[PDB]
Amino acid sequence: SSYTVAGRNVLRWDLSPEQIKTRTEELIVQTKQVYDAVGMLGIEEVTYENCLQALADVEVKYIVERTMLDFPQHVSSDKEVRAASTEADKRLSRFDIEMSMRGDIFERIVHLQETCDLGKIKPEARRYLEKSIKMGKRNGLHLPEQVQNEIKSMKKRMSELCIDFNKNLNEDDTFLVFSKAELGALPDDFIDSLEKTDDDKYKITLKYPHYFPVMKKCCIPETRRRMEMAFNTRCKEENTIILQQLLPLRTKVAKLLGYSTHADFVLEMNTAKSTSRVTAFLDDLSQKLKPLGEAEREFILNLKKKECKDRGFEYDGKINAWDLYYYMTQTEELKYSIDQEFLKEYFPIEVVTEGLLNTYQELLGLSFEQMTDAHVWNKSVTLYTVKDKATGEVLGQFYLDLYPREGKYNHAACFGLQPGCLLPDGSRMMAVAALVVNFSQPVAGRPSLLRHDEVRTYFHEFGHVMHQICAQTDFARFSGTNVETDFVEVPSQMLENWVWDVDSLRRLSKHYKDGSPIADDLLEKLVASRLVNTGLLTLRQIVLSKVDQSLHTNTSLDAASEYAKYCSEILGVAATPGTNMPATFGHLAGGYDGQYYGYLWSEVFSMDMFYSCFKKEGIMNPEVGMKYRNLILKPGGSLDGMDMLHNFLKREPNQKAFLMSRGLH
Amino acid sequence: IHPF
Ligand SMILES: [Zn+2]
Repeated sequence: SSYTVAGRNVLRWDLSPEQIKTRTEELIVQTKQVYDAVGMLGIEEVTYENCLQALADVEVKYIVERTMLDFPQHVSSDKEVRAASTEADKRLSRFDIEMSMRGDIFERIVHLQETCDLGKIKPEARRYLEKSIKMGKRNGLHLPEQVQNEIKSMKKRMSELCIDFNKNLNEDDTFLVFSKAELGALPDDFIDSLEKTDDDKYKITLKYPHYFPVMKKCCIPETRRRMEMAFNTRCKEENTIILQQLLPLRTKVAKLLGYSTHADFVLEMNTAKSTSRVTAFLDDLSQKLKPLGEAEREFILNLKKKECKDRGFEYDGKINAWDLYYYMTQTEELKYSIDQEFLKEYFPIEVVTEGLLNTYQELLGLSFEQMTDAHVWNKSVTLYTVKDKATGEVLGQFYLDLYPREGKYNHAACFGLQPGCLLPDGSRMMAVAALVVNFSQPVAGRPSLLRHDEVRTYFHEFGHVMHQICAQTDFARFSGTNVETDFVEVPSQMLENWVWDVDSLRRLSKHYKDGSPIADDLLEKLVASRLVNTGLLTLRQIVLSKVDQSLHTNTSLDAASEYAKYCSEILGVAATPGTNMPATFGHLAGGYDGQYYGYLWSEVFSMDMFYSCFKKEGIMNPEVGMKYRNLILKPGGSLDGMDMLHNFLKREPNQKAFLMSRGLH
Repeated sequence: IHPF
C-alpha cells in the first residue's frame, strides 16, 4: 500500500558469502527466462503486454535483487561478504551486457515503435521505447554481427576493469608512522585518538578523518610531504595498468559505434550535448578565475615566506602540493576569522542531523521518523521512513551510515537501493536510498563534532536522498537519480546553499557543552567566508574536468603526464613527481567517465534556481519548496533535464546568478 | 560530491 510501510522494504543484509553466490545464479536463471520468452515470440505478435510490460516487470525485479548483492561490498565489515559481493557485481555486470546485446530483443522493440499506435500509451511508455531503441543503437545492435561480438567482448573487459579499479581503492590499508614532534600544531583530541606503536610513535591512515586534519594544520612540512606522497600514490602500481587498458578500450568501442572519441560518445546522453561546448565552458570559466588564482597564490606564497622565516625553514619559493591545504586554511583564519577547530564545537552530529531533517520537513512538506530496531548491515546505521506531510503517503526510506570503518567506502556517495516505480500488480514501490559518508568519530569524551565543510557534504548527500525518494515514475530506469549525469548534481549541490544562510545556521548550531548558540559576529563572518580560496578550489576542479576531457580525447596519452600538465597550466601548483592522481580517481570507474564536468555544469543551474526563485520568495517558503519537489525531484528521469529546468524557471537558465555568486561577472 |  502507498500509505503503509510493512513489507515494502524487501532488502535483507544478513546474507552469507555462500547465500550471495547462490542467489546470484538463481537471479540469472530467473531473469533469463523473461528475456528468452520475449525473444521466442513472433515479430508480428509482439504487443505492449508481452514485450514492453514484460521487460519492465523484470527490470524492477532485477535491479532490486541486484542491489542486495552488489551493495554489501561497500559497507559490510566482513571481508568475505565484500569479496562475495564483488564476484556478484562482476558476474551480473557481464550478464547485463549479454542481455543488452541481444539482437532478437532489439528487433522486436523497434517493431512496436514503428507499427503500433503510440497514442494509446502513456508518454513515459513512448519515452521508454525511444530510450530503449537508442541504447540498442549505442550498443551496435544495428551493425554487422561480427562487430557486435567484438564490442560485446570489449565491454565485458571494461566491466571487470572498472570494478577492480575501485576494489583496490576500497581495500587500501596504507598507513604512515609519525612521532609526537613530527605532528606539530595538531590538537590533542586528534593525537590521543590514534593507534600507538611499540616505539611510542603514532599511526595515521590515509582516509578522510585522518588525511585532511593533518594536511590542514600540521606545521611540519616534511610530515605533510609524506602524507601527500602516500595519498596520491594509492594503488599506483595496479591502477596505472588499468588505465593503460581501460582508456584505449573506451576509445576503441566508441570508434566502432561511429563516434570519434569516447568523450563524444557519452556527451550525447547529457545536457551539454557536445564536447566542443564543454571545453568552451571550462576554458572561459578558467579565464574569469585566473586573476583570482593569481591573488591567492601570491598571498599563500607570502604566508609560506613569513612562516619559513619565523620557524627557520628553507623557503624554496614555490607552492608545493602538500602546502596547498595548510596555507588555504591560514587564509581562512586570517581573512575571515574562521577557526574550524573552534566552530566544530557548535556542530555536534545529533544537532546537525535534527536540524537538517527539520529544515527539509518544512521545505518539501515531508515527515521523517526513525524506525527502532532497524534491520541494517551494521549496528551504527540508522533507518528513517519518509511520509508526505499532507497526505500521509509513505514515500520511502533511507539509511544513515555516517562513520568510517574497515572496508567501508572511503569517499561520500548516495546509493539508490529501491526505485519508486510501478509494480505489475498496479501498486507502487517504496523508494530506498542510503547515505554513506566518513565523518569524524566521537573523541576525547565528546560527541561527533563536524566541521562546516562536513555539514555541506551532509547537506549535499541528502540531496541525492530526497531526489531518490521524491522521484516517482512508472519504469525503473527513469526512477531515482537516473537522469543525465551532468544534471544529477543539481538537487544535491543546491541544498548546500542552506548551509550558508544566517537563519538556517542557527537552526543547525548548538554548543556541545553549555548549549549556547554561535555568536552573532562569528555567524556573519562564516557566511561572508563563502568565497574564501574560491580561486584555487575551482581551478583544481577545472583541472580535474580538463583532465577527464583530455584522457578521453587523445589516444596514446600518459595519464600521469596529462594531470601534471593541467596543474601547472591552470592551477599554478605543480603536481608532485612520482605521484599519480588518476590512479586514485574513483570517478573514472564510477559512471563519471568523461562527465566529471557536470560538477561545475550542474552548479550553474542550481545557483540560477536558488537566486531567481528561492532567495526572492524565501529559502524556507513551502510554496517554492513544493514547486521544487514536484517539478525537479518528482519527475526524476521521466523528463529531460532542460525541460524540468524550463518548467521551474519558466525560462532558460543562464550564468548571471552563477557568476555573481562567485564574485565574477 | 567531488574529490576534495
Ligand atoms: Zn552528489
